[PDB]
Amino acid sequence: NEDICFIAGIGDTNGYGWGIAKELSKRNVKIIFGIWPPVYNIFMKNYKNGKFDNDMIIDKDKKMNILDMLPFDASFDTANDIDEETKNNKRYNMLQNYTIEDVANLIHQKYGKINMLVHSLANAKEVQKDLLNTSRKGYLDALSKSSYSLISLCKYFVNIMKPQSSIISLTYHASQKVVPGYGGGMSSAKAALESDTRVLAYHLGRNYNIRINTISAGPLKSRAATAINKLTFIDYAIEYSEKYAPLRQKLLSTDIGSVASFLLSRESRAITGQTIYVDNGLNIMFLPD
Amino acid sequence: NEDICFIAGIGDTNGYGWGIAKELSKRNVKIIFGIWPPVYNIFMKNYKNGKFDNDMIIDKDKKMNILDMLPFDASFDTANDIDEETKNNKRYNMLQNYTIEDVANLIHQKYGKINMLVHSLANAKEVQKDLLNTSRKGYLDALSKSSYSLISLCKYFVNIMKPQSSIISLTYHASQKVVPGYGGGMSSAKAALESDTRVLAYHLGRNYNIRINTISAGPLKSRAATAINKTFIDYAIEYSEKYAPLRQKLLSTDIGSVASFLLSRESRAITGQTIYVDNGLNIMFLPD
Amino acid sequence: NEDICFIAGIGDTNGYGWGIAKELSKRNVKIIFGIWPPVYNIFMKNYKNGKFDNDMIIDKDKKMNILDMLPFDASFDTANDIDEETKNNKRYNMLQNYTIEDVANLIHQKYGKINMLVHSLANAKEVQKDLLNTSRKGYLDALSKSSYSLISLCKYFVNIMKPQSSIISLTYHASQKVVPGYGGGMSSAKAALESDTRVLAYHLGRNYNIRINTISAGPLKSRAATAINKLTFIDYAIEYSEKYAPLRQKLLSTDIGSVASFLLSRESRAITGQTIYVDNGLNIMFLPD
Amino acid sequence: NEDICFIAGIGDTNGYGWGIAKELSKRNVKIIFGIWPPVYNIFMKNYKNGKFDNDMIIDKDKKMNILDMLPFDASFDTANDIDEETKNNKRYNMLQNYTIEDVANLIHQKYGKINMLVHSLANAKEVQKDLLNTSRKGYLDALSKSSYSLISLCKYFVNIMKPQSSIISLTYHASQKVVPGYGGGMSSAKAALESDTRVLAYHLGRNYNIRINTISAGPLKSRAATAINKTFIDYAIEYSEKYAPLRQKLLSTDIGSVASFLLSRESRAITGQTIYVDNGLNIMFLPD
Ligand SMILES: NC(=O)c1ccc[n+]([C@@H]2O[C@H](COP(=O)([O-])OP(=O)(O)OC[C@H]3O[C@@H](n4cnc5c(N)ncnc54)[C@H](O)[C@@H]3O)[C@@H](O)[C@H]2O)c1
Ligand SMILES: NC(=O)c1ccc[n+]([C@@H]2O[C@H](COP(=O)([O-])OP(=O)(O)OC[C@H]3O[C@@H](n4cnc5c(N)ncnc54)[C@H](O)[C@@H]3O)[C@@H](O)[C@H]2O)c1
Ligand SMILES: NC(=O)c1ccc[n+]([C@@H]2O[C@H](COP(=O)([O-])OP(=O)(O)OC[C@H]3O[C@@H](n4cnc5c(N)ncnc54)[C@H](O)[C@@H]3O)[C@@H](O)[C@H]2O)c1
Ligand SMILES: NC(=O)c1ccc[n+]([C@@H]2O[C@H](COP(=O)([O-])OP(=O)(O)OC[C@H]3O[C@@H](n4cnc5c(N)ncnc54)[C@H](O)[C@@H]3O)[C@@H](O)[C@H]2O)c1
Ligand SMILES: Oc1cc(CCl)ccc1Oc1ccc(Cl)cc1Cl
Ligand SMILES: Oc1cc(CCl)ccc1Oc1ccc(Cl)cc1Cl
Ligand SMILES: Oc1cc(CCl)ccc1Oc1ccc(Cl)cc1Cl
Ligand SMILES: Oc1cc(CCl)ccc1Oc1ccc(Cl)cc1Cl
Repeated sequence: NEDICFIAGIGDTNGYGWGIAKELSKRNVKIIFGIWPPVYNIFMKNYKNGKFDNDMIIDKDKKMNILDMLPFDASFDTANDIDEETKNNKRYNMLQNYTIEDVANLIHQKYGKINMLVHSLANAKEVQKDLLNTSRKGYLDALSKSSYSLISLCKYFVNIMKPQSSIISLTYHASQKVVPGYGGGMSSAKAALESDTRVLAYHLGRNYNIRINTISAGPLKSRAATAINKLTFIDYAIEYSEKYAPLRQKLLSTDIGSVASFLLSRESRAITGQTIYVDNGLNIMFLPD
Repeated sequence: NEDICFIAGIGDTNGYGWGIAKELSKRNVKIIFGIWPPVYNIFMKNYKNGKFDNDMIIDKDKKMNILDMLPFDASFDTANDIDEETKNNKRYNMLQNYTIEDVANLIHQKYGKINMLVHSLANAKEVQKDLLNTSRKGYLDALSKSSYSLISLCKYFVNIMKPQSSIISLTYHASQKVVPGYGGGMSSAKAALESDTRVLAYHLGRNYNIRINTISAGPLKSRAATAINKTFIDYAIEYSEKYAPLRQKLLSTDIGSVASFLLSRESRAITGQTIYVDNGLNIMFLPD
Repeated sequence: NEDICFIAGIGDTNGYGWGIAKELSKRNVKIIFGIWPPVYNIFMKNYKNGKFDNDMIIDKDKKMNILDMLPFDASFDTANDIDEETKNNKRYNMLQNYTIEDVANLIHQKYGKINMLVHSLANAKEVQKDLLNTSRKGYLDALSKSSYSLISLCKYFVNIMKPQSSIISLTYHASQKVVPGYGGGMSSAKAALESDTRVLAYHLGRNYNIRINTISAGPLKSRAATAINKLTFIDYAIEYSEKYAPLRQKLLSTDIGSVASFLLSRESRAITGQTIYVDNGLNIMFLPD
Repeated sequence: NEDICFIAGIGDTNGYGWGIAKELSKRNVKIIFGIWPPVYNIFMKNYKNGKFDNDMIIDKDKKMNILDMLPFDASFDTANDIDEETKNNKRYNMLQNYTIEDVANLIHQKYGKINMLVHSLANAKEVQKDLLNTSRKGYLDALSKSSYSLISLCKYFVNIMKPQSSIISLTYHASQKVVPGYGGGMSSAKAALESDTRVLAYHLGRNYNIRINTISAGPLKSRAATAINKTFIDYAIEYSEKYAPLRQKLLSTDIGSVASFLLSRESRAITGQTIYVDNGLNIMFLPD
């Protein structure tokens, strides 16, 4: 009764955020979507015109229930951080309460305390460039949006969460092993996110009795994954994974969703600070056959 | 759905095996216990006498359903492998079909194909000596009983398992970081088990679509734990409860619920992994 | 003959930069110091007034030879990055050619190509705050100065280095395991630096035949280490290390120096992308005695 | 300074043992070879006949100085441990004092205390089977000969070593990541060796101030390498030279110079570590 989850980073039904929502919905968790303002209106219109109705089907006797859909920009910690230009930008100007602190405030006012938090977002202006050719601005952009955003979400949401709550994010193995193509400091940001997950596990665990983990997911053809193409990257990764992983089956977003759902529930009470691989075991291989 | 799990390594209700059994029971999984022969009759006697009745309560509605309880010795792959001294032992002489292969055949003959396998056992005759003073015989005993036994279990059990079945074992972080009193080559055996888990994941995944993972548990005051010296387990528990990120008592069923998840279809995309279930203790460097 | 090493991050004789210089000097490597402008003048005056003469003694029949001492600020990639305020700041206004590109240009013009590069610097405005209380600005500051600086040094110095050159930086185990007190996103920056070391190893190795590694050093009572005190941290770490490390001896900066010197020489030709622990084995322990 | 190193595991000049010997020789370290008895006489014969003369050249001025060459079997801890079948073997019958303890005593009696120890040997009778089809006897053989042998070497050699001495062994990344043809429990043995290296580092560091590390080498076309199947070693080398960050031929002396550094006082603050000497291949995820 009243498991409520905020999922930060959903833009359509093709990413891991949607897979996580669907699996949580199956367990009767109420879902709140945090949607980045550049794609918020297109998301809502698609939703309203029933474009997602097929994608919301679960048991065939069961359909996803979404409690709310909120504009959310993980770039901004508080209203005071929003630069005048963004505030007046065409896509932002008609939206309110979209900073990290404001969304936490909003959620709490509307629904009270929550017990489940999902960071399912990343961004990097220079993802198309190799690390060596990444500018300082681009690298800091990657760390700001992909890594720091997790820390800030935690700082503001822990006030609206019950003890024994659970927090997950999503990472990629390029943090630990070299993946050519994963540029722009994205590798660096995932390494930071994985290390920050431990440090946060310590603070949140001791001061709040809240857990935090990260899922290192295998390749999924999401909207963001396609934007790694330069001049494709995700097709190569998928093909390589389906060919060489211990488990040669197609990796689904709901495969990640059911792990997320376990880590968010009380069943994972003794697990915290961990990077959990959900990648058909690809990470354990050294040399291909 | 008619799931069956063989749990190898139950001697009483104070260890991880029991906790795993309880949590699986919540999911209506049928449970079969593999019990080490030296403690088989005492176990059956305590069970008959009702000593375990309270430990078997799953909640208001439910009692643990235990399908069967069989003698099982991981020292022996097949009937041919038992020596005369064991053949002649008081405790073994009155039992049979307790080698790894015999138990696979016996389960398959009685109940058919299973789909869940749990390795929750270890042994090391020189556990109380430090690695440097461990003999070759002692070291190889630790590896034989604590590591090779997992390979052999897999080798014989795959024949009686369904596709998409799942397997787990238990390990300890002494494989990766030094724990002074974890002697007798137990640290070595755990290191080998964690690596074996990967290699097996490759073979079982490609050839049978079967998953295997290992749970690295924090300290639990079980029978075997009380055998280690610095008492060791009392120190480990106090340290964990003082310094772990989550300052709560680690329960066998905390491991049980993770095991149950790893053994279900929910974790279909996870294989070859060491999953830490230790209140986050493994992430700490410097005690604060 | 003409092994030349640029050591970026030396402010006095109490840190690892000095230890590395001393060990390299023992192998007749010519040393160039890159000195942060806020402490450059005080460094030079101390040096001139012979305050370091004791510290430069090697064999007792041998004294360190320093080829040059250059103002260096790893915050700035090129002259064009320097903000008007810094340029006119009291401590910067009389200094020139101190950006990463300008120092590379300068070194090359003056001495030709070099074959050894040391990143021995870190910085974080909010090191005194726990990760959870670190602001976005502070976290980005830590990543900018401690992590990105390595990438930029590489990008500009690879043009002035010979094939088969070697590059090292210094890291700390807080990247992998939680160390309370190592705040301000310093942990996050070290995690990034260690992951960037791999990615760079790949690019530099393939395109230039240049190696790069990082040394994860144990605790040393350097000037920066003392600035971690809040309201001390380094005294605790030293005491803990001397008590519980497999090797219970005092960790010296020249202990790190002799490893650095090995990794910079041709003897380590087949080692790249690695994090090498020089910490009396402390990292291998789980529970104290 | 009068340094002496025992190198256990030299059979010819094509392996890592020889490379380590050569590089140490550059530093004027006196070298003692431990040679597996089945290949001892053939080795001595090739040496006498000058087959190794060119491989022994250190440069313009220097030839490798080899202090002694002794039969050494890591299967056996003491004289008591040899079975009748080995006692009776053609190759062994004409040799003696080749158990681990006997060799420590023999070296100490002839040359005094040493300060450097190299473990450069492995064996696994079922290397050509995959882990899942490896027998208990085969698995334990791999662990006995490839892992326990390091512990035993340390146990017997510490008595004859100086304080601040240093010890190294060789491992392979198959302990950490799956390499399909690395069978017979060799992956398990390497996992145990890397963990054992840590535990030993604790014991030897606190008790004797002695260091121990392990070098994880990339592929070298040695005698033993040619025993593995997918040829395996030909594939590994081609893959490494194509995908490693450094695209250069890995030489035994590339491992040698790192070994020499780890065995010197230069690395006094390094212990219990796995050091990768593989042209950076281990850092790659996806072949590009
Ligand atoms: N797709 C893969 O193959 C893959 C593999 C490993 C990890 N991941 C991780 O999973 C997570 C989700 O990625 P995805 O693959 O589902 O792609 P996706 O496009 O479905 O998810 C990215 C979402 O984040 C949102 N977003 C971007 N910047 C934001 C900001 N500042 N504030 C709020 N929202 C913002 C975007 O609108 C987008 O909807 C990412 O962290 C990614 O690194 C993905
Ligand atoms: N207890 C802890 O603190 C702890 C921490 C980490 C990991 N573990 C692991 O969890 C597993 C379960 O142990 P536990 O802690 O529940 O103690 P336990 O005594 O409850 O379980 C060990 C069981 O293994 C059985 N066994 C021993 N030798 C056997 C053989 N040759 N064949 C068959 N069975 C044999 C014993 O009868 C015993 O019941 C072990 O593998 C242990 O390494 C335990
Ligand atoms: N001291 C330790 O215990 C310890 C342990 C592990 C790692 N390290 C690492 O070793 C490295 C050196 O630290 P240290 O301990 O020798 O302290 P230190 O003060 O001797 O070294 C830091 C130096 O970097 C310089 N610096 C700071 N910002 C700079 C910039 N933007 N451009 C150029 N130079 C700048 C400072 O002037 C200072 O001299 C750091 O990377 C640190 O993280 C230190
Ligand atoms: N060759 C490679 O590609 C490679 C890669 C990584 C690690 N390694 C490791 O390097 C080490 C050296 O092997 P190598 O590659 O030089 O091959 P090698 O054949 O040159 O060395 C192995 C030696 O071990 C000896 N040996 C075998 N059983 C023995 C016993 N019971 N007692 C004493 N000696 C015994 C053999 O006589 C042989 O000379 C091995 O431990 C191996 O695991 C090799
Ligand atoms: O992390 C990712 C890892 C993979 C490996 Cl298959 C594919 C997509 C990913 O997600 C992103 C990658 C880059 C950027 Cl800029 C944003 C995002 Cl959400
Ligand atoms: O693996 C273990 C780790 C700990 C750390 Cl708390 C405690 C108990 C353990 O289990 C055993 C330990 C030694 C032996 Cl001989 C058998 C077993 Cl079942
Ligand atoms: O990295 C470090 C690790 C330790 C652990 Cl003993 C001590 C000092 C360190 O160096 C710094 C720490 C913080 C900041 Cl702001 C700058 C620097 Cl140079
Ligand atoms: O460890 C090894 C790893 C590789 C990967 Cl290139 C090649 C050779 C190796 O050495 C052995 C391998 C198997 C056996 Cl039975 C003995 C030895 Cl000495």
